[PDB]
Amino acid sequence: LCRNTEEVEAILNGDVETLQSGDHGRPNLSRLKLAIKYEVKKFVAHPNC
Amino acid sequence: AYMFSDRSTSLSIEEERFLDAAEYGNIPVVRKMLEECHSLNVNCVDYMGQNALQLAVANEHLEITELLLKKENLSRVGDALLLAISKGYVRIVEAILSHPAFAEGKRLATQDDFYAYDEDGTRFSHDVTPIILAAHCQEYEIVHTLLRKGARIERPHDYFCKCNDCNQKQKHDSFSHSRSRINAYKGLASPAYLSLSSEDPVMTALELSNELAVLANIEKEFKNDYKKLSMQCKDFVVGLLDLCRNTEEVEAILNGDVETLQSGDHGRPNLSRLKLAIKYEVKKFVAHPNCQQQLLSIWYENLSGLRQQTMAVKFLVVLAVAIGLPFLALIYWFAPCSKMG
Amino acid sequence: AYMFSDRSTSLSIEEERFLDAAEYGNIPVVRKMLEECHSLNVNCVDYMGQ
Amino acid sequence: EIEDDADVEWKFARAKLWFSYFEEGRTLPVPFNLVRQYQKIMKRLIKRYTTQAQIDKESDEVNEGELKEIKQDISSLRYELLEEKSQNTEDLAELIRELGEKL
Amino acid sequence: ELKEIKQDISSLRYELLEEKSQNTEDLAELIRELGEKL
Amino acid sequence: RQYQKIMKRLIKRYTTQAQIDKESDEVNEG
Repeated sequence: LCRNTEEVEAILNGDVETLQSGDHGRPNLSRLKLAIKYEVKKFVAHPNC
Repeated sequence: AYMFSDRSTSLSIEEERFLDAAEYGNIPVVRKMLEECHSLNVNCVDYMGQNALQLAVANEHLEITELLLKKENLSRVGDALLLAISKGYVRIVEAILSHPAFAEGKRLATQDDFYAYDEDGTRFSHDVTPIILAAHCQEYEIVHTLLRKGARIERPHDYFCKCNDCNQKQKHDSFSHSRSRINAYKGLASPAYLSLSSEDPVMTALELSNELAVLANIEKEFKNDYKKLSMQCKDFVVGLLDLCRNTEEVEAILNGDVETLQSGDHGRPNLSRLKLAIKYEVKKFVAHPNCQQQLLSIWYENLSGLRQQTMAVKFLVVLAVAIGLPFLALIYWFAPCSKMG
Repeated sequence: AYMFSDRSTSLSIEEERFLDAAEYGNIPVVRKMLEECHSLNVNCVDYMGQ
Repeated sequence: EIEDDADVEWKFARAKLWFSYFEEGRTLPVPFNLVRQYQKIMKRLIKRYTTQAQIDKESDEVNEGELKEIKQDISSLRYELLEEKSQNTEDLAELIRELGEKL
Repeated sequence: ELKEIKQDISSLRYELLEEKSQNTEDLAELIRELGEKL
Repeated sequence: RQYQKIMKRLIKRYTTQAQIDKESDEVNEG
């Protein structure tokens, strides 16, 4: 139940103002690594991800 | 020590009493506090973010809704309209459409915070108009009422649009734009809108099924939704063919306007629409028995004796054509339009 | 700009009131308009043909 | 595959085979070829479709929001009836006692 | 069937409200007509 | 900031959708 880009980036990524932006213009992938580590497969196989 | 806290305050007793009366159907208390109480805010809000009109609409209270709708300072009227459309309450929708904000059909189709249901946000997506939500919810009477006031679903542009309105929408947000396109197509691909919006729904649903079928291949993401919309566009035409009783109704569904179409080479009908249904792969429209009997009568075509025979009979005739093939060949060459030609 | 339009007209107020009373179970309004109203057509028809 | 789709596929293939022969182009085997009312009917059918669709949605199961709507109907009816009986009793009572102090 | 139950409740509501209204008014006119006698 | 506002909005959407989903459940005899 996400409608914008900021809501998708607030669910998939954490607080983007208080996180490191990354090596390039790509976002901060720290939470999706945790979701792959914890094997939350429908969170990663969802089209918004 | 955290809580959601959607109001971040506490209510008065004359506000909690009014909200309970509006929620649970206490009509005389609501009438008395609207007629004989002046230090009350009609827009007082619940623990969750709902004012009294939203509790009255969400609980099917028509009398409290018609009693609140004469205050001329109510908030969340568009949200109450959307909630009553989504829930299916036809009388509450007809009461809210008499408010002096939907006077000329002004806000029924196609920023101003009119449809917000809280301090931040709308109940559905921001593109969802009343007519799109009424077509999503399969509400035939509400769709007919909104079409009667001049509200239509605007057809979205092509996927490779490069206009001055496609570019800034796709540059502002590339997720809301695709969701808006799929919401407009989900509104257009409904039987409540297909049956009441156009004058020939069979041709419209066939072209819409083809358009959603090619859009499922163009957009590799969100493909299982375009396939579903195309499948229900095909199901509309199949269900429209099933409820046919005469020969003229079957010939008006399978063939087009037979008075304005070419009759064909022979006494057979005009097969232009069934070719299109085979091209668009509408398989249950062609496998339906009402189509099968017409295609069988065209297929046999002055051999009604060989129709009811057995398969042992239809092997000897194949061997007979195998023996006498130059005979039928030269009588087809030398003398057409005969008893055997 | 097309609509189904199963009646192709508009009703009066004394016909829409009678049809709503007949649909939603308003027995005394129906009884009063059958006993004390003579300019009404009992066969007045809805938006859909009923 | 479903049971009704195994037959729909064969009937579609047989109908494509049929439309491969409806055209008047070939006419010979392979060694020898070298030498108003409609608007009225559609209005009737659209009305049949809408009535059948309302029947089909009436044949759908009952969920618990509709029973809650019935419950709210009963509760608002209860409030209306109790207040009507109360106001009838009291507004009759004051005028009957006002004519009861006259004697 | 639940819609049939709902229509039962609505027609019962109309009958009861009209019965209470006609009882109150048709008692009231005769009691005031005997109230102008004093 | 903005993240708390977005999370509050999404939690309210989730609770309204969850109440819709439990309203779409079948009726039992209690």
